[PDB]
Amino acid sequence: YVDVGPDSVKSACIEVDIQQTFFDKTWPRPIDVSKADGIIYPQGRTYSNITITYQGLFPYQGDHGDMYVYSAGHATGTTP
Amino acid sequence: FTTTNEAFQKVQDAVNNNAQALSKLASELSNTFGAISASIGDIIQRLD
Amino acid sequence: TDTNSVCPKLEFANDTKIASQLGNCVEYSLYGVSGRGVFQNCTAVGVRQQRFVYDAYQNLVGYYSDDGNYYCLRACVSVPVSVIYDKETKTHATLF
Amino acid sequence: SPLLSGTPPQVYNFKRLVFTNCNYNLTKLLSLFSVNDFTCSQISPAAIASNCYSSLILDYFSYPLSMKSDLSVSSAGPISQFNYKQSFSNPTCLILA
Amino acid sequence: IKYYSIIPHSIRSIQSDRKAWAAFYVYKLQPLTFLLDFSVDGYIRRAI
Repeated sequence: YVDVGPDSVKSACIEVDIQQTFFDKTWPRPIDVSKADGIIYPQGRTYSNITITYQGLFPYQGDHGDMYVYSAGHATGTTP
Repeated sequence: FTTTNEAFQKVQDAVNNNAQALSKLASELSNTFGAISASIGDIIQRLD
Repeated sequence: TDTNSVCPKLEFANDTKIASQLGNCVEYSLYGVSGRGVFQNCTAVGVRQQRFVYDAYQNLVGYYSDDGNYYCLRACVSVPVSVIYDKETKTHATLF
Repeated sequence: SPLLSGTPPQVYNFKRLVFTNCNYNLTKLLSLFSVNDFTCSQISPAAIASNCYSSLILDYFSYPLSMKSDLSVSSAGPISQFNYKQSFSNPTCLILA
Repeated sequence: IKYYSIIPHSIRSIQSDRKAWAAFYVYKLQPLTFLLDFSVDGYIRRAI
């Protein structure tokens, strides 16, 4: 078993506030196949100056996807 | 002689038909008929 | 089906390396790709990180060596042979 | 190194070693031990030493020479039936050393 | 792996100085046949 070092000394942990409405901002970014967004290169081999049909895991064209935002914690000048 | 000219297109089509017949033989060698590898040597080394 | 990651350990003394074997039909066993081909030097083509370079027909056309020189790869080419024969004179000639 | 260190487990409790992307020298491992019996199915025993695959699975256990017949896919013996089974579809090489 | 979740991250910045953080978009992967165009460099500039 690998060791990550000592666990946190304090049993008590920081409070969090859940406000989905604050994070509910619409910024759509649909996948564009024309710019090859989210295309995984074939790991098996490289191809040069050729156009080919390849079967692989790929995102749907025009897919907006799921958007997640990270925000600063509530603070009062010196202490969050 | 241009893409619009029908006679010029017919000359190109005859060249294309000859090229297609040659292309089929080359493509079939790459194609594998129900075998682990297209190369005969590669199957011999990996199989009893 | 297309990728064979685990391959037998093999050792190259020095002479058995792509360098100095260019222009010669040779059997090649590079990173588990086994074939008979002629090696040449061409301008680097394809992604360097993927050493194997394949055409639209899935035939290896290029390789990136440990030395860092891209090498053109072609299959060894056979010499076509035809025979000219006359039945009356029983004479024969070979056109290569 | 795990194969060459410690005590091998029983056939039912066989440990599994899986190698996906490494160069393998089967002859060097074979040289350290003495191989009384070598058998392979769906591929030549000589062929297994020098060929490439997507993955290699090795199972190491202590099995006596006397009951070698019992441990076979064809054999209906209890050790093959309950203790250990090797998949028929993928080529399998069995070595007793 | 049958399930995944996103772990929320909060930056304890001073109230006076804060930095906006770029949103990240997650797109599911499905087996698909894609026409891929490869450049001389070998990167896929465009796909269909």
